[PDB]
Amino acid sequence: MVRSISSGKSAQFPVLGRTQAAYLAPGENLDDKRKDIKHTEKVITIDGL
Amino acid sequence: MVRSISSGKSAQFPVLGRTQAAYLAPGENLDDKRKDIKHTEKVITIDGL
Amino acid sequence: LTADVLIYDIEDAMNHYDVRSEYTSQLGESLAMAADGAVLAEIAGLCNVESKYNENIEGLGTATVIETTQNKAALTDQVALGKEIIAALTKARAALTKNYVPAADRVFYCDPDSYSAILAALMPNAANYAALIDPEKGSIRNVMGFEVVEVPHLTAGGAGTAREGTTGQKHVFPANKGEGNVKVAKDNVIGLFMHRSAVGTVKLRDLALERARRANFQADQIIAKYAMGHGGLRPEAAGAVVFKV
Amino acid sequence: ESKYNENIEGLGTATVIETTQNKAALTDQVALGKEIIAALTKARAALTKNYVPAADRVFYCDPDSYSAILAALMPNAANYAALIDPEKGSIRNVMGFEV
Amino acid sequence: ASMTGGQQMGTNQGKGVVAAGDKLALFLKVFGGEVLTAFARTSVTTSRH
Amino acid sequence: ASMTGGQQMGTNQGKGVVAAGDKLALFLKVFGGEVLTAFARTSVTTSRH
Repeated sequence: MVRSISSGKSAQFPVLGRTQAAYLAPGENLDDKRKDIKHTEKVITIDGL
Repeated sequence: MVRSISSGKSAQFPVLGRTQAAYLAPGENLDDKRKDIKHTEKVITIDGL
Repeated sequence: LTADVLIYDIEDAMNHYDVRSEYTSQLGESLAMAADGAVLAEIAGLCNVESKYNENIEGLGTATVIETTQNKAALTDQVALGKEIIAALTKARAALTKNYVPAADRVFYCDPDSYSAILAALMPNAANYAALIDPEKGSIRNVMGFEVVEVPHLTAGGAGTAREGTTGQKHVFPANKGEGNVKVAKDNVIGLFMHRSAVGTVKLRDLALERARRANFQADQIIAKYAMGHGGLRPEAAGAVVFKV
Repeated sequence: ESKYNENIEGLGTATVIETTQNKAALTDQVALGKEIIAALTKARAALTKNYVPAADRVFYCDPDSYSAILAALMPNAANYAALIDPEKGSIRNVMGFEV
Repeated sequence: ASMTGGQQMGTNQGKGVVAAGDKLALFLKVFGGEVLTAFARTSVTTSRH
Repeated sequence: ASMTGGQQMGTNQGKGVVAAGDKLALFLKVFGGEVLTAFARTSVTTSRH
């Protein structure tokens, strides 16, 4: 997979975590436990002539 | 395969089975022997939210 | 010969659904099935186990054939068995055609695990080039002109005396092989081959059920019944295949 | 469960054991393949003797087991080349089943 | 943590039952709308005789 | 357990049968269908040499 860009020194792309569900006790609150998808990014560096 | 229910807590199912054929030596008592094929349930509970 | 059941009106009063139909279904099933088992038991034993008495004077002998190796527990390899079943079937062709039974209309019967021994006997693995079979649904295709009808219910078929399958049923398959004398048995058996007639069934009174309301027990009862005979004829073509010892 | 095989009848819900010993001495991965094809056949028997309709079946396995069947079949072992498309990775139906 | 106000519709409660748990307790079971009949056994030897 | 009696059209009885242990039955057997011929053979040879 190849994508052409312009301008600056480098390009980056993020990724994601594809989360996992859980049960719920009756009449109780969900603010106790959750975890985000934890999206972090990675970069490439252009070289030169 | 699945199928929906509404309302109440859990789903129940009846199960019955087979038989065993017999002989009649005339004359005799037709009601003196029966195996009573019985039955049994199968219980499945919806868990929770 | 028959079976039946009875429905109490109180126990039927409080409950869900219906039944009263699939019950009748179970009746018909039990009956036809019992008939089949009785037939197979008959062609198995009666056309075989008889001592010193063979058809007419001519020497047409039934005479099922013995098997390679021994020890019905010797293998359990699921292969190296099916091959012996092939060789067996060929021997069946042999011992059958001495009695002139023609037309390649013959039919064969085998219990499920041994059917799968034939299955495992060919396979992509081991063996060689595909000839008879195909994967997915094993029908086999055919063999030498028999065909396998895959019967899970083997032995049994007595359906005599009490509802329980013991204590002096009518058409019987002997407990063990050796005894003083007998040939085909429960412990060591493989398959039962025939042509047709080769066997027979006559039937009278057909097949019917009746629903009779009962009084003192405040219940009713449904009883399906019939009567038919079972007998062997022309042992000249009949027999089985069986393990040694 | 050891007992409680529902009602008492021809339903045995059988499981199939095997040969050699476990994982340890077992896997060059092409022995397990053949052995487990045979196991599949035996399983088909143990299912059939209880009746149930023909076909209309499904077989679940792990990817390792799957690829192990794939690697058992095509070269070096089997003959006449059935049940699989060599140039793809999706096996057709084997016995009456859907893998 | 948790929420208060409770009310946990299905539950035993009442005067003296206590038992401290099993918040399912009383509810209806609506079954399946479907029965599992004995597995269909169809036999051979019908023809060929 | 049983019923002692009946019409029992079998077991012919008669004055002079002693003791004529109970058997079934008096009524007549009937021939049916068509007879069994022995299977004819084939020409085999002589159609060749």
